[PDB]
Amino acid sequence: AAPALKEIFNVERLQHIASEMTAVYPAFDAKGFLKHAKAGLAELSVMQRMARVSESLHAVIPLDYPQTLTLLYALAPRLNSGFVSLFLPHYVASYGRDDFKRSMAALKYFTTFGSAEFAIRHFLLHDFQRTLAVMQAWSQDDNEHVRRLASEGSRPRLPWSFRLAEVQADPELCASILDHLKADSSLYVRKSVANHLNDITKDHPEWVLSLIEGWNLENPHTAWIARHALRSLIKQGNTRALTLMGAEVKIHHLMVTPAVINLGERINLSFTLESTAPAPQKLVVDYAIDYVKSTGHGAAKVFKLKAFSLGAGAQQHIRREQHIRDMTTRKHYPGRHVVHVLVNGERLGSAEFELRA
DNA sequence: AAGACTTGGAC
DNA sequence: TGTCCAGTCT
Repeated sequence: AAPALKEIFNVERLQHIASEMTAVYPAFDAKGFLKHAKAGLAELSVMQRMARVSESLHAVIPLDYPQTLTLLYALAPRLNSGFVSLFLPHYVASYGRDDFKRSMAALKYFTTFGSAEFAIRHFLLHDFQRTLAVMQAWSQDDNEHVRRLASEGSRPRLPWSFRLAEVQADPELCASILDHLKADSSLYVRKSVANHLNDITKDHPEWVLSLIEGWNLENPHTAWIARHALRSLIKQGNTRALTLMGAEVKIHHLMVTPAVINLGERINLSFTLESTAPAPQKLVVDYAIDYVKSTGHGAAKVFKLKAFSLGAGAQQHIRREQHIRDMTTRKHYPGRHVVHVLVNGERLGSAEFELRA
């Protein structure tokens, strides 16, 4: 069992920060800084501690914003950890809102030592159009860290940050940023593009599908981004997504018994596949349940049935029992559960069962 | 496999 | 308010 993550900002590390700060700034009020930062340290969460380091430095350094930035630039390469150095972008977000230009410059430099993904989002919150333009430039920088910030900082649903409602509502705003990055060599950037697109599929699935259906997947970097961008839709058995990742059959007697169950009971899916081809076919056969979720909407999950060869004009009966019970990773909600049968990524039929209260 | 499991924050 | 994140494990 690992130590809680707030212990990254423990007193040892505060002392490390004050030591390095004194090396960069001999007149540094190290004692005042440690006193400020330790007050109530125990009851502070990990992100509260990152902020405290920034506030404690600001409270004891008697220099102005540019002069402090000079010391902070020298401090950055001396910190052990990229996580620890989140307080440097945080410092910009706290104290750089009167000097936009210098702040952008400072974020662009600080992000290479850790990440300005959290700090840029305050600027996107309260100064969106100006900040978005900076990022569009950052998406064409030579530094993969800067390019990555362009993608990561503007995500609709960044973990450990508030959602960007403006971005979440309109995927056209950040579209050109992602377009400039859709063939990036950097794995670090490519993850960010994909995770950003994944976020978009939570609210504009059809928009993402069309974008990627316009892409040249001959390019391996682009292909990588597409697979991981579409990963949620894939797991839902989205037909268009499955086509993007890569059958002469008919189906008989598709059914789900019983038609109504209580939680804890079993269902049984069955059908017969028949080939209409003159030669054997490699088939991948899956099914998806539109599970009823908290909202009362459906969210589809795909299970594997069978991957096999069906001879010319042949038949294969398929049967699967599933135990419908609440588990650690899935809670069930009552209502109508549609069940689709997929053959080679195409929906071939649907049945349903009802799960009651 | 499909599910258990991993930080802890947002919703 | 269980799920997700972004995978590792069986």
